[PDB]
Amino acid sequence: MQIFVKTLTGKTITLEVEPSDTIENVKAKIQDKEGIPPDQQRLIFAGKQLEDGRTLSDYNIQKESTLHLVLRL
Amino acid sequence: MQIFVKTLTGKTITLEVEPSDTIENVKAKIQDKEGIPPDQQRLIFAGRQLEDGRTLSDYNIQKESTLHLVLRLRGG
Amino acid sequence: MQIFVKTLTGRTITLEVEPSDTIENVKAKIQDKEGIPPDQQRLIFAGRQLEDGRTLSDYNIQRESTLHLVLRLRGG
Repeated sequence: MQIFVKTLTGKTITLEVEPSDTIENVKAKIQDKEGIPPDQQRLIFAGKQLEDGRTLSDYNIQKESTLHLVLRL
Repeated sequence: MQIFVKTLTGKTITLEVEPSDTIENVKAKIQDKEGIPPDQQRLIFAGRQLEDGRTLSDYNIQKESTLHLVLRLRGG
Repeated sequence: MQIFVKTLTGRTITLEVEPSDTIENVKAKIQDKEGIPPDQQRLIFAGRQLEDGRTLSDYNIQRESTLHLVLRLRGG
């Protein structure tokens, strides 16, 4: 499924992640496309933070759903 | 070293700790003075959140420094 | 007044500025000593970004305040 991730700076990026894929894998993909280490990423969907050991299905993320990516120290 | 913490109510509380004090350690002092639970205390310094396990030295906090105390709003 | 500028690792530099000093001017001081382009300088404080055309008085910054200097990369 094609997803759209947006950062606080407004930068948008299109990624291809499977519906049954874990957040851990998503972070790795972001590190590939953007170059931002997974341990520096923080995904927030609908105001709810996304944990690593969970699937996109656990957050009911539909197609074309805006995912927010902020900083994580 | 005296620091100034701005509460959510807009109250500037003055605390006395050491540079080697842990972030979460000072939180207890906020509860002893104001009564805000450390678990509800979200401290952010210059746009960057302070890790409870870190110290004031880690963020170069000195006397007269002001701390932004925000609400601990998590993913709901 | 002297202000503290924190990087990321821990290195904190101190620069003296005026109360009505513009952010773009402060960036120029950092570009001189540290040698970092102001266009790539992302100054964050209180959880918000400081605009170049704004003054220190605009954000209500006091003396002896530590700000965080982040890198402003322009990719996608």
